[PDB]
Order: sequence, then C-alpha cells, then structure tokens
Amino acid sequence: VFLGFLGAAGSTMGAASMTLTVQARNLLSGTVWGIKQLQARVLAVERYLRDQQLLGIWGCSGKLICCTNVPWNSSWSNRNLSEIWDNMTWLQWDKEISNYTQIIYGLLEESQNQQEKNEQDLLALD
Amino acid sequence: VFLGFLGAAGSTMGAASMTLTVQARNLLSGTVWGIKQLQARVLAVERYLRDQQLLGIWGCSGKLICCTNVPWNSSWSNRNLSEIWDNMTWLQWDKEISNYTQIIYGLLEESQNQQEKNEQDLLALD
Amino acid sequence: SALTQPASVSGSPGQSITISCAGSSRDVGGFDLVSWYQQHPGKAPKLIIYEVNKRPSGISSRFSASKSGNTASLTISGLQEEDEAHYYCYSYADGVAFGGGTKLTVL
Amino acid sequence: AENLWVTVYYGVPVWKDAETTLFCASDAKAYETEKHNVWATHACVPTDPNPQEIHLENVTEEFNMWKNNMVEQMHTDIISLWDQSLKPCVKLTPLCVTLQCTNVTNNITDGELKNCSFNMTTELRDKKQKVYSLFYRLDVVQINSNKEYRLINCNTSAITQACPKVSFEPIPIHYCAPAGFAILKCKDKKFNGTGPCPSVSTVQCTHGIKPVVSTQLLLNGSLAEEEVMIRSENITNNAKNILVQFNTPVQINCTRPNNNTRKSIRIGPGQAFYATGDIIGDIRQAHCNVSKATWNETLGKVVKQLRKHFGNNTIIRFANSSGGDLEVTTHSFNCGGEFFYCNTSGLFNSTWISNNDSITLPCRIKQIINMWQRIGQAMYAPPIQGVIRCVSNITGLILTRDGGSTNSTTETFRPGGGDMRDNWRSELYKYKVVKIEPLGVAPTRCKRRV
Amino acid sequence: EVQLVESGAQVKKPGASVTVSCTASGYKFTGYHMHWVRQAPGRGLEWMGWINPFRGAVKYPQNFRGRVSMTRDTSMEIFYMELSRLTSDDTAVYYCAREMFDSSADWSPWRGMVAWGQGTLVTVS
Repeated sequence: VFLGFLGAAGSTMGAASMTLTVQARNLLSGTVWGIKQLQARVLAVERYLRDQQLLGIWGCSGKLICCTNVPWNSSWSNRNLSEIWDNMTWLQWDKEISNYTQIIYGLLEESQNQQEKNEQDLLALD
Repeated sequence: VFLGFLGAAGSTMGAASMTLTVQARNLLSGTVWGIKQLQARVLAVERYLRDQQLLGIWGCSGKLICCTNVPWNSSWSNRNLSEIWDNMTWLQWDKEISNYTQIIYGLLEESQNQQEKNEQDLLALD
Repeated sequence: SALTQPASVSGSPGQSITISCAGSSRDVGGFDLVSWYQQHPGKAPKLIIYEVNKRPSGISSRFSASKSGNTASLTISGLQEEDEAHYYCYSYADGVAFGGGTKLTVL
Repeated sequence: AENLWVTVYYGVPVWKDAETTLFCASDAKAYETEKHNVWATHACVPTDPNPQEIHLENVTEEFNMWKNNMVEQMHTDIISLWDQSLKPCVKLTPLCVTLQCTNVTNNITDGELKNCSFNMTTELRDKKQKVYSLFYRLDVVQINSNKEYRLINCNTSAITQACPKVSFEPIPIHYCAPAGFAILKCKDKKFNGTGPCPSVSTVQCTHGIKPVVSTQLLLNGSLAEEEVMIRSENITNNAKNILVQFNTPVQINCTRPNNNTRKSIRIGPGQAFYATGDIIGDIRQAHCNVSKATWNETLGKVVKQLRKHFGNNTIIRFANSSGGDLEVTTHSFNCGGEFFYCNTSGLFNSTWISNNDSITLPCRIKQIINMWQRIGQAMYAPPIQGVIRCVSNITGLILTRDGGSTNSTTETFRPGGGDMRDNWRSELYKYKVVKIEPLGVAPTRCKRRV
Repeated sequence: EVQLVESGAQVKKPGASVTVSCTASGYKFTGYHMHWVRQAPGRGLEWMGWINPFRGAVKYPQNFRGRVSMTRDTSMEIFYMELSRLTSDDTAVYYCAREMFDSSADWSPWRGMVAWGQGTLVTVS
C-alpha cells in the first residue's frame, strides 16, 4: 500500500514505519524579494542536518531503520509492547516519550557512542 | 599517476571510475556584491545534503561506490560487460543511457528500501 | 519590385482566388523570407502573412500563401466583400525587392 | 553470470547547460585601491595564487557566445554596480540655473567652449555665489543678443555627479562558480566559434577581463592566435553587432595637452561641484595619435581574412560610419575621467585589389553622459586636473556591413552597432556556463545483499 | 496602447530636402529597430532605410547614399528623416515600420512590418 507523502500520519506504528523514505524526500526538496526564498531553503537543511549529525554519531550512521542499545528503564513510560506498537500510532506514542524524551538521550550519544567507539582501538590493536 | 581533474571524459568508464577519491576533495575545503557569492553556496549544500540523505535512506549508509539489485533492463543499451564496462567511454557511453535514466530511479527508494528497511522492522519487533 | 505579379482577378461573393508571384533564380525562388500584405483603399497598410506561410496572431485563417520553386502564390478562402482590397508580395533579397501587386474585387 | 545489474558511481565527467548565479573575485590586492568603490570590489573573495588548466582528452564539445546566457548576466551585473559607485556622492539638479555665456577668454585661433557666469546657493542658505565654469558643447544646450544656455539633462532627467575620489581605470576581475557548476574553455586557436572542439579544455574560473567602456575599438582585452580570427554570431543580418579579435595590437597614446584647472565649488554643505578653471595660455585640442605603420599591416591581417570569405582574388572597400550617435560613429573610450569620442571618419577609407609616421584621430570630449540609455539618470564627471594621457593596446572592432549594394561587385564596410551586451561579449566568446551532473549508472556483473 | 504620430502635409520644392516625423509615445525607444517606408500615390513602395534607436545605427541601400540622412531623438522619442537631391518624382506619402523580434540582449531580425503611421503627404514640383 502506497498512499503518498505523510499518508500514514495516524495509523498503527507498524503500518507507519512503512513510508520511511517519502518523508525523506521533502526534507530538502531540491535587490530584494529573492530574500523570500533564500532564507527558506536555508531552513531545509536545518531540518535535515539536525538528524544527519545525530544518526551519524550513533550506531545509525545511515538513515531509515536503526537499532540502539538503550534499556527502556521501567521508570520511563513502561508499557506493554502491544500498548506501544500495536494499539498506537506515531502521534499517540511520541506523546508518551515526551515525559522522558529529555532523559532518554543522555545515553544514545552520551553513554553509548562516547564509549562504544573507543573500545574499537583497544580491541583493534591486534 | 595523479594527472588532474576529469581528464577521463572521452576515456573509458573504468579509467574514469578509477580515481574515486579525487573529485570529492575541493568543494567545501573549510551590503551588496557580498551577496552573489552568498546566494551561490547555500544552494550548493542543500543539493549536497540531499545526497547525504539518499546514501542513508537506502541501504548503503556509507560513501563511495555501492552496487544495486535492480534489473538493468535490456532496453537500456545492452552490450556485454566487456563492450560496456571494459570498452566504452563516458563520452560514448553516457551518449546512450541519457534518454531513460528517469525510469531507473522510479524505484531506487520506492519498492525497495522504503519497504525493505521496514521488513527489518516487522521482523525485529516480535 | 522584382516579382512579376499578374494584371487582375475578380469574382462573385463566396469564391476563392489564386495569385502568382514569379521571379528568377534570385528572388522568390532564391530565398525563403517572403510576406504578403493588404491595403484597403486609404489608411494604414497591414501585414497578413510572413515567411512562406505563417500567420500572425489575429488574421482570420481564410488567408494562406506559400513559396514553391520560383513562383510564390497565395490563396484566400471564401471571398467576402470585406476582402476587396489591394495585395502585394515582399521578399528580402540582397536588400528588399517587392511584388508588383494585384487587386481583388467584387464582380 | 551475465544478468547485468545497476552500479552506482560518483564524480563523473558529465554535464548539461544551466544558468545560475556566478560571482566575483579580483585578487587580494585590488581591494586596496581605495577611492570608495572602484567598480565592485567590496566583499568579493580574493583570487587564488596559482590558476591551472586541464585539457580534456578526446572531448568534443559545443561552444557559443550568442545564447550563452552569461552575456545577459554580466551586463545586468555591471549595470546595478554603477549606482553603488554613485548613490553616496553629490547630486546636482539645481545646476539647471541659466548661465550667461560667451566665447572663451581667448586670442581667437578657433571656440567650442564658453565662459559662462551664473549664481548658485552656497553653504549658507541665504548667501549666493558668483562663479563661472567652462563646459563642452555637449554638456549644455541653448533653449528656445548674446547666447545663454542650460544643462542638457534638464529637459528630460535628473543628474548626479560622482565622487572625484573614485578612479575609473579598468581593473581585472575573475568570474567564479561554486560546487556544482563550472565554465568551459575550448582551447582551439583557429576557432570560428561553432561546433565541437578537437582538444576541448576547461577552467574553473575565467582569465582576467576588464570592462572597457568602448564602442568600435576594443581595448585592454585579449588577443587572437595564428590568423586574426574573424568572429560573429550572424554575418547575414546587417543589424547584428559583429566583433573582430585582433592578433597584432596597436599603440594608442591619447593626449589632452591642456593643463586643466579643477575649481571645487561649495554648494552643500559638505558637498561640492567641480568647475573648469583656466587652461594655461596656449590653446590645443584633444587627439589620439596612432602609429600609421601599425594600422596598415593590421589591415592586411584582417583583409586577407576577408579573401577567405570571398575569393582567392577579390576587392574590398571602406567608408566612414553611415550615421547615428557618437557611440556608433565615433570611438568612445574613457581617458582620464572625462570621455573622448574619436573621429572614425579618417580611418575607414581605402580600396584593396589583387596582385615612420602617424596619423591622428580627432576626439571630442564629454563630461555629462546619459550612458545605459536610462532617461532619468545622467551624470557629471568631475573634471581632471592637468594633461590627460592614456596608452593602451588596441584589441578589436565593433562594426557592421551594408545591404546587398550591387550583388557581389564588392561591399562597403562601416562602423556601428554599439549595443553594450555585445561590447561585453567581445570578451565572452570562449566560455559557456555548464551545470555538472555527477551521478552515473553502469551495468557491472555484481549485485548487493539482502 | 502605442502610436506613431506623423507630421501633417509639408509640401516642398525640387533640389532640396524635407523633414517627416514619427513621434514615439508609448513603447521602449532604444531597443526597437524602425524603418522608414515610402509610398507614392498609386504606385509601388520603396524601402527607404532603418535605424537602431539605441545610439542610432542607420543604414541605406546604396540607392540614396549622399542623398538621405536619417536619425531620431533619443529622449524626446521621435524619428526624423530627410532625403536630399529632390526631384518632382518624389511626390509621395511615408510610413514608419518596426521589426518583429526585438529585445535587450539577443537580436535579429530585419523583417516583420507591423507599424504604420499617418501618411505624411509632401508635394514636389
């Protein structure tokens, strides 16, 4: 099923991790008054670059799917997996991270890849 | 031999695709009148980062030369590997691919990595 | 002028006309840069066709002419009493020469 | 085994044409000429210390000067930078007060200029000032007894005087391109413009081009190679501007032998008008001496490049300009700050068939010009103190033909044309803007993973 | 709208010259080539000449060089034109005419007669 750009904004997260690339197209979409567009395409990379840097440091590097090694410590929004990926959409669950989404990422870039990329040359000295 | 930049234009495809680490070194490096150069470089990285995303929202993740699993359909100037790859020049070979390079990438993110890296997901959640 | 255009042409309302326009190896037969005009008897002249046969935006498409070999010609479809006027031929040649001219009238 | 796949490469030698914004670069030194905006050097990037060149092995590539849309970009760029060297200087619309004139303080031997007194508002709003200046017969006009005059823009336009600080000598500039575009350069020498070139080459930026304000004669430009190449977009339409590129340059050593007095007048506050004072004693005229020998040889350098356009045995004739404005009948070029329109009547005059001295070119002088054909924006050039002189290499010609005349007896050839996007294009012929497409597909026998 | 305003009747005598006008008042002057065209009472027309109003590049057929002098006024926007060595045959009317593809940068042509004036009738003995 292919229902266009942002076509799956509010269906099940399983049916919402489908179109991971159409939303990766219009993040870059390519006197005076010329100022009206020059300050607009400047903020296209700004919505892309923020994630190019984040995913690069991580185990993502590339885009789309990317597993991570962070325990969802149950003090966070502890839920059943069905109560996450089966009964909710992107909106209904990114709501739940918001209470702790400022806490999750003292880890992905700060406790994972700060240390999990310096045992790559204490191990790799063989 | 480090000739220079792009001498292999009327030269064979391999001798062209040989120096894969030469053309990517000097592109960023490191009132009025001060505005025509300003409107040139911010539209010289929105397109560059449009590429930085595409090498990540496919499966390649890395940089340089990636191969594909796509039918190079026979209608696209089919000579042998040795009559295309080991014979022709990007002056004499690019003269034959042009008229139908728009059909090849009506797919490069559609029915593959959009659904492919999601096949990684419906897999890795159960 | 350097293009032999005939004497006369006359008819009844509704008919159509043909007017020849012949030169030598230099004029109409030598170059593809011709045009024809209309002069209603006593005001500003008007262009109807330029370059063999390409109409300008506005002319009613009963008019159409051409250049073939050496004798340029023209054709007006369905003559009205509105078409009763004088007609010429142009052709850039070295500088500019012309066609003699031929008038269209109601019999 | 044989089922060919698609393979992805990067950095390929492929291009298509596309127009977008180029930009400037004029050394790390030209930004130090001061004078408040000499042309446009302001925040432009300094130029690289060593420019190299690459010759494309086997490339056969199309080149042109006509629809090369940089011919429109550069003219539009040179237009609006002219205001930026103007808008913080001195405007002078009150100079449309009437001047009481008379033939100058002379001992005759003639006048072409007058001794014109008039009143004017000075620093203090209440005080009025007596002062007379000297103007050329082009800067003023009588309106309809002795004769009284007005300034010439007054019946049409406003007018602004530039700053005498700003100097006006042609200074080189490199045109630039960023990440995705470049400029081509076909290294043919016997290059008649149209077609693929045998040994195509390329550059990232252009050489040094000077925006020489000139009709007819190109100066401070670029030479030709081998035979003096005759160039044109279209040699049939006598309305088109035809551009010749010389190989052997000619010395112009123009002179204005009149130690000129610069009288600065206070009519501000702060601002100033610059009048013409006394010329010392003897009375002489502005010319432009040209080596007679150099012209006669360079005539054959291009006339024998006309027998290659009609006949291994033929005849060629000349005559002075058919008419029009000074900009199409006279060689106009900047000399000092004031302008020199030089008489092209005495050059186009000879007759060719088959088997140490110097002439001089009379030159009128103008200080108020309506250049760019902008009805509303004329200017005044603050006069140059002292004798003016300008040496330069004569480089090219803007000229036209006649019609059919008598078919193939011969043909008269005169100067004319003028247009300012084709004075520029006399130095834009060997370039064309290209968009670079870097992604390339090939069919190799390898396939990737799932 | 635009227009080509022409002078009224200006009868003149042989061995001399005459001035005929085409005032411009509505379109861009300099970039639009313009021709003078002659029409005799009941006879064939003669193409006279033309001008590049941007600084006035004029041309003639060799027919009338030494006779004709042809020009314009840039800011007052008009075409004057004169033909010397008058003879009684010159009794005619006149019309200014423009070309098709005119612009600012890239030129051509020399054809496509669109514009016509009011017919300035002069008379010669």
